[PDB]
Amino acid sequence: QECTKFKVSSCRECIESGPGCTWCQKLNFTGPGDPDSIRCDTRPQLLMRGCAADDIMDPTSLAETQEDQKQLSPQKVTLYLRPGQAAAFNVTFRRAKGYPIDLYYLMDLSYSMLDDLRNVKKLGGDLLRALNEITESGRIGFGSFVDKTVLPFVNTHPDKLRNPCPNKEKECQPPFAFRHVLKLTDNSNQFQTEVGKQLISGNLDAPEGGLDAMMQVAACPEEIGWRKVTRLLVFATDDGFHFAGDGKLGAILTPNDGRCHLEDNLYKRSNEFDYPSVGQLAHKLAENNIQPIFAVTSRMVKTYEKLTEIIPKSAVGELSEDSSNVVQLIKNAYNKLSSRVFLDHNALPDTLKVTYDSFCSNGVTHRNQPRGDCDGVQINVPITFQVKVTATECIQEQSFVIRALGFTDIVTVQVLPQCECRCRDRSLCHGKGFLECGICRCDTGYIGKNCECQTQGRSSQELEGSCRKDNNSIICSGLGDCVCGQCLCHTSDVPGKLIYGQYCECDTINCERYNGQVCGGPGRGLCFCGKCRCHPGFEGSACQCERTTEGCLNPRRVECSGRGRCRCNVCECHSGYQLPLCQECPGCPSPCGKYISCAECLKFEKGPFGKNCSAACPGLQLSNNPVKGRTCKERDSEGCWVAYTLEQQDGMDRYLIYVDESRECCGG
Amino acid sequence: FNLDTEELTAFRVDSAGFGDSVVQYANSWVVVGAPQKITAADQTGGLYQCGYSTGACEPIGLQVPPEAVNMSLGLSLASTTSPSQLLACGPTVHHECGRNMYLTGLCFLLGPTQLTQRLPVSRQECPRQEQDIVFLIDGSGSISSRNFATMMNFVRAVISQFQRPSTQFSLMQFSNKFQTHFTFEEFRRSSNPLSLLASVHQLQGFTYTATAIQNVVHRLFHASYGARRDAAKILIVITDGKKEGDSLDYKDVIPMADAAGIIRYAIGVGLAFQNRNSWKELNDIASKPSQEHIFKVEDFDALKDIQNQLKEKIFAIEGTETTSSSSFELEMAQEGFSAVFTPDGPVLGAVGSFTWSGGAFLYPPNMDPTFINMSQENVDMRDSYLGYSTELALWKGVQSLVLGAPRYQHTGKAVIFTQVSRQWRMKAEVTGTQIGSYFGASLCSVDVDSDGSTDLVLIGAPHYYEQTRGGQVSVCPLPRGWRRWWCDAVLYGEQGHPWGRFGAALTVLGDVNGDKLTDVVIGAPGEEENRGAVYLFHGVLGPSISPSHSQRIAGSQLSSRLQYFGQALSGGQDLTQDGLVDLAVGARGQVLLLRTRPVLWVGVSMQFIPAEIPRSAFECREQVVSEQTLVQSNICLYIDKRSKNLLGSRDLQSSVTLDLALDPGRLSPRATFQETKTRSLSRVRVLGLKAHCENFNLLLPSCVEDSVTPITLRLNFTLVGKPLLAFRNLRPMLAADAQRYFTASLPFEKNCGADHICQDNLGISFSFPGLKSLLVGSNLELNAEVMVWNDGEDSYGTTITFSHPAGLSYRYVAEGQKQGQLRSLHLTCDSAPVGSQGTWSTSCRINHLIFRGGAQITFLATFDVSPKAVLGDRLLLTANVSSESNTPRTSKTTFQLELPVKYAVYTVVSSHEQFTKYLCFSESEEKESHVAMHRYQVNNLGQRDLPVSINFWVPVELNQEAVWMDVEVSHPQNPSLRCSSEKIAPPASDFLAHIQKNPVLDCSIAGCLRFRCDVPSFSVQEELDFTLKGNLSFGWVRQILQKKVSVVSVAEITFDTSVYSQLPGQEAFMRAQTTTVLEKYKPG
Ligand SMILES: *[C@@H]1O[C@H](CO)[C@@H](O[C@@H]2O[C@H](CO)[C@@H](O[C@@H]3O[C@H](CO[C@H]4O[C@H](CO)[C@@H](O)[C@H](O[C@H]5O[C@H](CO)[C@@H](O)[C@H](O)[C@@H]5O)[C@@H]4O)[C@@H](O)[C@H](O[C@H]4O[C@H](CO)[C@@H](O)[C@H](O)[C@@H]4O[C@H]4O[C@H](CO)[C@@H](O)[C@H](O)[C@@H]4O)[C@@H]3O)[C@H](O)[C@H]2NC(C)=O)[C@H](O)[C@H]1NC(C)=O
Ligand SMILES: *[C@@H]1O[C@H](CO)[C@@H](O[C@@H]2O[C@H](CO)[C@@H](O[C@@H]3O[C@H](CO)[C@@H](O)[C@H](O)[C@@H]3O)[C@H](O)[C@H]2NC(C)=O)[C@H](O)[C@H]1NC(C)=O
Ligand SMILES: *[C@@H]1O[C@H](CO)[C@@H](O[C@@H]2O[C@H](CO)[C@@H](O)[C@H](O)[C@H]2NC(C)=O)[C@H](O)[C@H]1NC(C)=O
Ligand SMILES: *[C@@H]1O[C@H](CO)[C@@H](O[C@@H]2O[C@H](CO)[C@@H](O)[C@H](O)[C@H]2NC(C)=O)[C@H](O)[C@H]1NC(C)=O
Ligand SMILES: *[C@@H]1O[C@H](CO)[C@@H](O[C@@H]2O[C@H](CO)[C@@H](O)[C@H](O)[C@H]2NC(C)=O)[C@H](O)[C@H]1NC(C)=O
Ligand SMILES: *[C@@H]1O[C@H](CO)[C@@H](O[C@@H]2O[C@H](CO)[C@@H](O)[C@H](O)[C@H]2NC(C)=O)[C@H](O)[C@H]1NC(C)=O
Ligand SMILES: *[C@@H]1O[C@H](CO)[C@@H](O)[C@H](O)[C@H]1NC(C)=O
Ligand SMILES: [Ca+2]
Ligand SMILES: [Ca+2]
Ligand SMILES: [Ca+2]
Ligand SMILES: [Ca+2]
Ligand SMILES: [Ca+2]
Ligand SMILES: [Cl-]
Ligand SMILES: [Mg+2]
Ligand SMILES: [Mg+2]
Ligand code: NA
Repeated sequence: QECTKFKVSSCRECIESGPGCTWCQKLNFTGPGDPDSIRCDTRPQLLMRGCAADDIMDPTSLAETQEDQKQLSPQKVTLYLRPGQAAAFNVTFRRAKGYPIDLYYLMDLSYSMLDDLRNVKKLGGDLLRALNEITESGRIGFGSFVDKTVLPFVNTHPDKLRNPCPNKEKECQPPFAFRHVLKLTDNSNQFQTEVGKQLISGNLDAPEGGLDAMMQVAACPEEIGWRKVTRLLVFATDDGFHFAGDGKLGAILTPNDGRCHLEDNLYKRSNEFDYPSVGQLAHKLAENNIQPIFAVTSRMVKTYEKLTEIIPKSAVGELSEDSSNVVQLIKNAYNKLSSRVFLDHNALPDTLKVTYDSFCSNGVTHRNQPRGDCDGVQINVPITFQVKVTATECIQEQSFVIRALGFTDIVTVQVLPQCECRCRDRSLCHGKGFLECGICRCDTGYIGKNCECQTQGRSSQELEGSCRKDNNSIICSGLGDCVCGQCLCHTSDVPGKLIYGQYCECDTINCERYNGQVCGGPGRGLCFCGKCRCHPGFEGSACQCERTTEGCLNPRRVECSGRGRCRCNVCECHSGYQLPLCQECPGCPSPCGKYISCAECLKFEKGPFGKNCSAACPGLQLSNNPVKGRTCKERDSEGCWVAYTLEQQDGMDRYLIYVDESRECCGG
Repeated sequence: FNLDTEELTAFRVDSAGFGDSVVQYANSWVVVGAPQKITAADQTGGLYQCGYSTGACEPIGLQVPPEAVNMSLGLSLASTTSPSQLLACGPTVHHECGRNMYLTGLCFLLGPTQLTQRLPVSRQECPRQEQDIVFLIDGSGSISSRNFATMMNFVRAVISQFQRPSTQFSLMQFSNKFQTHFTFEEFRRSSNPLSLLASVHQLQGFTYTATAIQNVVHRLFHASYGARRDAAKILIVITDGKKEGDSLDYKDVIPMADAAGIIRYAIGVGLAFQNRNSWKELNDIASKPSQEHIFKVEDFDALKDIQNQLKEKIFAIEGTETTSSSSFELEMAQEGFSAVFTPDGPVLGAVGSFTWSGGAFLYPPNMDPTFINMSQENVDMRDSYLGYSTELALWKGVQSLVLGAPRYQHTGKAVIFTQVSRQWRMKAEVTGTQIGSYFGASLCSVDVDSDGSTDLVLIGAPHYYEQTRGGQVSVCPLPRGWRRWWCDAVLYGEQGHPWGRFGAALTVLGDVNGDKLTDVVIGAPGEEENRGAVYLFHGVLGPSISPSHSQRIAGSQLSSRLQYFGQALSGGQDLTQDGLVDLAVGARGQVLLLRTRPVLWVGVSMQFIPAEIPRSAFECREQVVSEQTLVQSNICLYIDKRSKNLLGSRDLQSSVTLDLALDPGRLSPRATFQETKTRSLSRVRVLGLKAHCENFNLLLPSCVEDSVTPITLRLNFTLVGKPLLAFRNLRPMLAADAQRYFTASLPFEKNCGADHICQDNLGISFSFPGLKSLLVGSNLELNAEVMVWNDGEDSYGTTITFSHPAGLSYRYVAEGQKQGQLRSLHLTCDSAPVGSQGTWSTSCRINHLIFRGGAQITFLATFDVSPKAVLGDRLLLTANVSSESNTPRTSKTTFQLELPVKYAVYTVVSSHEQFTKYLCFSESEEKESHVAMHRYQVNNLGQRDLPVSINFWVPVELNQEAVWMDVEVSHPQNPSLRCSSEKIAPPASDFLAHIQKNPVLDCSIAGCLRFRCDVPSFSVQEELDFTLKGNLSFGWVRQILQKKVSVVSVAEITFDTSVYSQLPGQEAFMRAQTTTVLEKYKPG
């Protein structure tokens, strides 16, 4: 294929040079004048010069699989990695019909949840029914939260502390951060009676300390009573949430320690710690394999939906204002969790690059992704991820785990390096050096293919002819010393600079510069004699371009609207649409004039575009209600003025048109 | 890199919360807050000032009001050096109003030349209950002089005991005659209310007490008399308790008073209390419970003791509109949560204002405080914590205020405010990307080039979460012109700290490396499991902050006891008396004062005597090892200090270690030092500032193998600055990015003929393939076809040197070894500044190659053109050619070429959506006309400001008959402009023939009116709006013989074509037209 010639003295040095580099071990494959540099080259240029097909040494990346759990297979893989060459193996995911499920229900007791808390009797049976419908063997339990009991979060006046509700209701409860009411239990009647027992509380500001409660639940698996089964946390609220930083208003500067603070089933020291960070909560949830379900009112759905990007295994469901639809919510939310499967890996070194190819039953295929992603995953219908692992170096003894997010089941991957030849005689090499893999490897001080010379010695004439590239060149490029016919390159003491090549004509610092570094620095790629060889995940002449397209797409995954294609994470927008995502074009002409016939077609069913219509107006969608686009008024087929509006949509010249039914004539 | 981590100052105080907030003050102290320290009974928070000489901390004494409960004083600090001032705030003041607990704030303004004052100047008020109080006083004949006088003194007392306009009063004296001395309306309008009581005289007469009460109840408590509906109604009857002559009794009038909700006090005069008849009378008048509403006329404290009342406020908690509750306004404002000094006065952030929508109060000296926030219409701003952070920006001379709102939509955002007229209004906004990231938790204005104007605003998002690292700082440069504010780049700390809280604290340190570019410091108190760290970032031209930090300081690096190192920052002042700026860093229970070290720069010049090795030196007439040749080496070091404000002795002692190497990396070195008899030598000397030179003798062997490549001498050094004894052993250090390896070359004479010194002529020439001119902004690169030739003897080490202004820069492009010959030429280049300042030189050196006789070489040199290039109208590129052998030169063959330069701009004019589309007129309206408008808008969509002229072409006549009457061009928005008119007669032709082709009246056949509106400066993203408004007549249409005709106006943009070029391909958009259609009709 392709081979950069970096170090050619050895076989391993040849293999390390590039993945397309191969080695010839045939003795006396070299001509009398030919160097040993021709021993290392690609396969098309090796066999062609007369090298045998059998004695060509070409290590190749290999994946060993031992399959001999149920969901995630294979359960163990050992990789043999060659630098630059990718090894690939398949991981299979089969969604089971049923798992045991622990359902913990975090209940908001703030005064704003008054009407949701009038349904507590029904809530007991509903939550039980929801769990029974998604599980054959499940446990249930719950806890309650309001907010931190300091100002401004809570009115700390003695009177308001015993009755925080704004109205005068006898059945009220003093504010509290978080209370663990019932440990996960199989007792149904205990759950029902304890849930209905709960009273309404209240506090001052709208967002609540729910993140506090969720952090404590995730940090106390003992007191909550989690099993090693599927863990579900249902979070129900009508408003937003405090997070880290907000505590400063109550003079609270000490970070959440992610540790369990439960005294008598209470978060007593809540006024001593700040609210948890969102990332702080996300980590603790994934660490204990807890999939939270956010049961929020319609008002708060779009907000909590933003969380699912930080917390991969979570789901949002729209909660009725009375918390009556909780069952239908939980089942849909659980199915949403289970119908999507993520395949990720833990910590890697800089020398290991892993990407996934997702093959879904969904009818969608993803390739070259940092994480396995399949939506619409069905029960008993197996999906297969293809894992491609590449090493940039000859690596040490390492092992990492590939895991399906939301499940304790793992895939253990052992990583073994494949850099050597295992090829496929003494006193040969006419001196000191010992023969190795088709050539003599000389000792220190001695050098030559048959070790017939020494660096310090005669170094005569006529052999200096092979030290010149051509008649106009300086001997050994002036960057090396001619010894025994070959070139021994000079050693420059500069960070990263090495001179190599048959005539010492190549170096490692002369290439294109990105940012301020050559080839984008050691992060993006390395430089080899004029050309930049990029690391996996990078490409370009200066390794300036990045492969991912996440920077080109909008949150709705539109990919530079429909008016630009992505290159190097920069949307290349045709026409006059501007950056970043090509939504708007400020200096475009007005579209109004040319859609008058289409406007007359859609609304009034006449003009040149009657029966013509759907075929003649592909990019126009009609709205019988006013739209938020640009105003237009033109003369139709019979001369009357037709008013209409154009709201542009994603794509090439596609608009949402609203036409007024009232035309304007001089009649009328 | 020059932050001192060894010699250091650490302040420790036992007080709770010490180090939570720090600030440098008056170039003397580090002021440190300890918000959680209990200083007294129901008081928290303490201040400390910390000195460098003393190395200890002393508390700052402040008279704290008893009204200020648990302020958490020192939670936020601020200072300025205009006049040296300190601001220390306690934003958690607990204020008890009724059974509600309020959370306000209190700040203290300190200064050496001023007395300590407080902000806000007034104590927070509790909601007072409105009460309409009516005095009804007995002026009957039974009341006698002093008794009446005492009654009036009672009135004077009570009125003085109640605040306005919470309480307001009304006075009616009664007898058998009634007189209302003042009503609630009159009282409300009074400057001095107590002046109304001076005129009151007794009426004598009888005593109609019952009827008087009825009169009062029926009249004085009406809105027409100035009474308030929501106010508590109070009636104070002052009588001697003997009612004589009244045809009414209290049984008749009091039930009505009770139904009206009127609280009634019976104040007794004289014998009123002892007599049984009088006592019952007082009981009937007074409300229940009776004894609580009856008092002596002598008791002036009677009422006050009962009420100085508050109206209880029911809060709309958790956004609940129901429960008949009022909404949050300034109750939970927490004034002083953040603070900054501005030229017009100090600014205090108020996070809790209006359902935590936030904002900030400006407190101008000797004026009414103004409140800065988002408009009421912005409901989304609720619970956004605007004013969590506060920073001052200066766009030029304009005073701008930046407020952070880290909770806005759970993602956070920052808003800039400026003053228009006397009103504070939003100018720009910028929003965070990740939810929970707390975008806008910290702000920092940076003046990178130190011109006095803010170039850039750093915005902290401490809780930004990536899987590997945590915390993020956005670099948000203040937008030029009408451009939108957005974040140009982002800054990160080192990886491995997912909750490192990078960006929790920001500060400007000043220029520490002497590149005249302001540098900043970002704190990361959560790194290494809450041990903390601090980052130093350099400033960069074209104002941005460097992506990578110059220095990182971990808390663990300094001490094992450090926690939350970097939670608070403050730099820019010199507190160690050395002239260099110092940084104050906060930590848990500690505050550290780090100092910056003086930076040195070392220049190197190396030359040989002789400059080239004579051919006599190397020639083997045998005795193969023979007398060596001598070459003298002159090495000069130049040491100047980069830190210019360093106080002390002018000379800085420094220990310099030299390492010399002859032909390094070579098997056989072709020279040796006479001193060491090898190719290596070392010198250790102590040098002062500026120049120092030394000579080294080189020995060249009698015979050598390689006489082609020049002998190289490599010098590299280390520098350890001697400690300044005056500043606690402060050590000068070399710049981190300084070049340490220097190389001189010693060339050999070349042998051409027999004893014939080589002579090479070298010529250079280059053209610009493809373009005759350069359009800056549209041409991002410039290719030159460069040809060099040698018509003589061979030249070794041939070099080509380009010279050009700053806007241009050489770019190595790589596409080679394709099938065929891309193998030909190899080059090595580097770019460096040359001249006084402003010009640059890139020298490309051709090695591997012996440049032989007659042969010539050509290649493609590519230069990058900056879209912000300052080239002017002409660009000059010069190319010098030279070789290893230094010929006498000055033989010209130094080529230069100048190139025409224009500047790319993008301007567009367009027809607005809102204009007169058509006019319908009947056959009998020939005499009539109607108003018609044509609107255009002009936009600058380019990257460059420029002067423009907009021309308008309006048809006003057809064959001397009026078409468009009294056309006036208006620009209501942005009006400071001009518009000149020029009548234009049309080129004559058959107008009927022209109309017949297409029913259009344009400037070709009609008399036109040409408007010219000059714009001195058309800013980027600026939108101009013009309107052509006049009366459109129907009479002229009669000549045309068409039922409908189109009237067309034309707008066109023009500018200096010699200096500017419209963005290629967009020339068409510099012209626009609008059409009004006249259409006739009969009845159907
Ligand atoms: C940024 O800060 C600004 C302030 O600088 C905030 O804007 C303020 O918001 C408050 C409360 O939302 C407003 O107070 C209310 O004022 C009502 C009367 O308005 C008139 O007086 C004020 C006095 O300053 C003037 O400013 C007003 O100016 C008007 O003209 C301008 C210019 O055109 C307009 O833009 C304004 O919109 C105004 O129209 C007026 O002259 C008053 O009725 C109201 O009183 C009720 O609410 C308070 C609690 O807040 C109770 O104590 C009180 O008793 C009333 O509540 C009872 O009655 C209602 C009746 O329905 C019941 O529903 C209740 O339950 C309860 O029983 C209040 O005092 C203030 O006017 C306004 N100022 C401005 C300049 O807009 C912004 O909100 C803030 N930004 C954000 C994003 O919040
Ligand atoms: C201002 O801050 C001080 C210092 O924190 C507050 O003092 C504290 O006052 C509360 C009053 O409720 C004390 O709480 C009490 O504690 C005992 C046992 O802990 C409990 O049984 C009682 O029922 C009561 O809740 C608290 O001990 C006390 N702290 C100290 C250190 O003395 C003060 O209350 C604050 N002022 C306001 C107006 O909030
Ligand atoms: C892992 O599974 C995928 C399934 O797609 C394999 O890719 C297929 O390879 C076969 C031949 O081996 C082709 O006929 C298919 O068209 C491929 N599928 C796709 C979608 O490209 C892949 O080879 C498997 N890898 C291993 C190591 O077993
Ligand atoms: C809809 O039908 C109309 C006519 O029935 C088509 O428009 C014609 O396009 C041809 C193109 O060569 C012109 O020569 C005609 O003059 C047009 N007709 C009219 C009435 O103007 C149109 O192409 C059809 N559209 C589709 C999608 O089939
Ligand atoms: C001049 O440069 C040489 C080469 O880098 C320096 O010597 C090296 O010192 C480093 C540590 O500082 C060692 O790791 C290398 O092995 C050394 N190289 C050699 C060839 O010994 C030398 O210190 C420099 N001298 C000065 C004064 O800066
Ligand atoms: C310019 O046109 C306006 C109409 O836009 C004229 O205003 C009308 O004047 C007549 C008087 O002859 C009134 O009867 C109409 O009611 C007016 N219309 C409106 C909308 O106000 C105006 O008179 C014209 N100006 C001139 C100089 O003729
Ligand atoms: C000409 O090029 C030489 C390069 O050797 C440079 O030193 C010199 O300054 C140049 N002269 C001008 C005028 O740029
Ligand atoms: Ca709350
Ligand atoms: Ca609800
Ligand atoms: Ca500036
Ligand atoms: Ca600097
Ligand atoms: Ca200092
Ligand atoms: Cl009387
Ligand atoms: Mg609530
Ligand atoms: Mg009397
Ligand atoms: Na509030």
